Amino acid sequence: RGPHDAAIQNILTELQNHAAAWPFLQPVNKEEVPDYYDFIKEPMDLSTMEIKLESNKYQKMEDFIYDARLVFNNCRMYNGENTSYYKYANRLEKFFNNKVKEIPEYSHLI
Amino acid sequence: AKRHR
Repeated sequence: RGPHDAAIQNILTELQNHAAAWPFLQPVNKEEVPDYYDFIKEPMDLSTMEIKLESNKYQKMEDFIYDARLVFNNCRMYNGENTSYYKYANRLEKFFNNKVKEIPEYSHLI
Repeated sequence: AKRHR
C-alpha cells in the first residue's frame, strides 16, 4: 500500500460521513447552478477526491490536502459569507484540520 | 438555491 493510502482513505471516509459534507459529496450540478464553472476554475468535491485516491493520484499527502482546500475555498469564493454553504465549508474545514493535525506525521501540513 | 455572491 501507498505510504499515505490508509491515512487518506480514513480521513476521506470521515469527511464524507460528516454532518457538513452533504453540499460537497458530488460535483456541483451546472443545470442547478448555471454560472458555477464560469467562476470556479479548479472545481473539486469528495467523490472526485475518492476517485483520485482509488486511481493512485495521491502519492503526496500534499495533493490530497490541496484538493480538500479547493472544496472549502472554492465554496467560500462562490457563496456569500452569510449563506449556509459558507457555514458548512467552515465547519468541514475545522474538522478536516483537526483530523489531519492529530496524525503526528502530517501535523507540519496544517 | 446556491448562487454567486
